[PDB]
Amino acid sequence: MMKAILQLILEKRQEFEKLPCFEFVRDETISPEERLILYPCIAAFALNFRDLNRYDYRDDNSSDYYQKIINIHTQEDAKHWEWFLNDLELLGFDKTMRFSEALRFVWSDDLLHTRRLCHNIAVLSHDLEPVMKMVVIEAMETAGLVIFHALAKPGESIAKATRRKYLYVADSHVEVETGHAVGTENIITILEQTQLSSEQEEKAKEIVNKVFQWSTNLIGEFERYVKAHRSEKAQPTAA
Amino acid sequence: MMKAILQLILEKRQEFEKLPCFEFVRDETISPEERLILYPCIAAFALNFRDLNRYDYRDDNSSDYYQKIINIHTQEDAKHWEWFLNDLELLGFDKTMRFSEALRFVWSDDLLHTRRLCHNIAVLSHDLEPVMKMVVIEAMETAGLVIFHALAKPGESIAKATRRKYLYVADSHVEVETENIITILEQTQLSSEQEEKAKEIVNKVFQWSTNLIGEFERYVKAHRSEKAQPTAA
Ligand SMILES: N[C@@H](Cc1c[nH]c2c(Br)cc(Br)cc12)C(=O)O
Ligand SMILES: N[C@@H](Cc1c[nH]c2c(Br)cc(Br)cc12)C(=O)O
Ligand SMILES: [Fe+3]
Ligand SMILES: [Fe+3]
Ligand SMILES: [Fe+3]
Repeated sequence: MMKAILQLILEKRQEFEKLPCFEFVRDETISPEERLILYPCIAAFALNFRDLNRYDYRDDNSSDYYQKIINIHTQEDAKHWEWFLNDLELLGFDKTMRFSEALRFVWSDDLLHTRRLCHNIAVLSHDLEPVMKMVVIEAMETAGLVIFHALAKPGESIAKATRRKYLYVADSHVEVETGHAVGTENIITILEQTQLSSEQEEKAKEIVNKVFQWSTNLIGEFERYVKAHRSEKAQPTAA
Repeated sequence: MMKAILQLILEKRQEFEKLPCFEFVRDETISPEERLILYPCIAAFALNFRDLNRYDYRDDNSSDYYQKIINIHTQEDAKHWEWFLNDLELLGFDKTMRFSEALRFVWSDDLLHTRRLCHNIAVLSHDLEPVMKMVVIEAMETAGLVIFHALAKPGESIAKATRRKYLYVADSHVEVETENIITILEQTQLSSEQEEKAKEIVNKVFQWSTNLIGEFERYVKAHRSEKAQPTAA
């Protein structure tokens, strides 16, 4: 039942939206610089997410049409890592450090789940047919939209106050994620018309469970990082 | 029993040993500082190799005996990333930079195969039985031993000249690499399907290692002046 899979995604989304980290990020009584304290944590993810789209999801030598739809989808998501680096500099988090200090930060044990999220997604997606890969992408995009709907609230506050163009923790990022390329069909529209077998349904349920459990593990690391570095607020500069 | 697989590993090793990068690293007529120009490239691998042993290979919740032998083997290999960071500082490569520059370096397109080698190994090993995981580990350890037999030649030269204790590009690292996995493979009978999969494993591991070494060669050519800068005691 693909109707049950897409509703399972909504059920997982509704539970995921209630995590304490998002209540903190959406709280406008706290300065947006303190709500974006978790921003450096995304460095263990953002470029690994670029590689996930470049090299794991994508298969340019494929003739299958559903794979080509996945390929078109990766072309958009593989651009967002430069947006992350754009806002990293604007937030005053692109700090100078020793090369090994940058390595120890990315591979910190406190960012374990953040760093291996795309890795675990790639392992889960490797032996899947294209329509089952779409379930992974749809669940992953659903969790990501919950995150960036929240992060865009302090990001757009800093962007208007400092008069700087933010690209990652911004509404334009959310709107691009919500939409899709002109001329291509929606992955969700393809899923709504797809009939799954009993074996596919069991694998699809496992996919949704794992994607949101791993996203929840990541968000837990964001919370603990904010608690452990509560003074390391963002330091943007006005234009 | 599995003699063809262990011989295939030996054939791939002998072919792998002849790559031009290793001839460059073993040439003592070139200063060891110039032969270790490729050392920063390992930043895209060494810590990913730590995670590979910690989280992909290792399975502490397993009762299988072959998996426990893998778990013990990962406890040694998961320590070597700190050795890499040690020799990184000694060689004068632990330089100061912006956070994004370090990110752009690791995820450089010129280090693609270096960066995703452990990732591709993990993807290959995930659905394998423990004895088949051992085939992956054995081929990977054989290629790594060819790498560090070579790098230890200029590394020990700098270690002797500067009287500093190197840990990664050093003989002590090679000696640790050299309950055995190899003994289990010799006593294991594979099915026809298992043997065919083991051939695929060996081909992929050494092909991916060859791509990594190819990136090391192009990096040395592109940064021929950025020789190591170690200091004497
Ligand atoms: N829109 C995100 C993609 C994304 C998708 N899912 C995500 C999760 Br779960 C956590 C984080 Br942090 C990021 C994502 C990006 O462009 O990097
Ligand atoms: N002895 C290496 C492990 C290793 C095993 N295989 C390797 C290959 Br192929 C390339 C490189 Br660079 C390193 C390895 C280490 O501890 O980092
Ligand atoms: Fe995005
Ligand atoms: Fe090692
Ligand atoms: Fe080893």
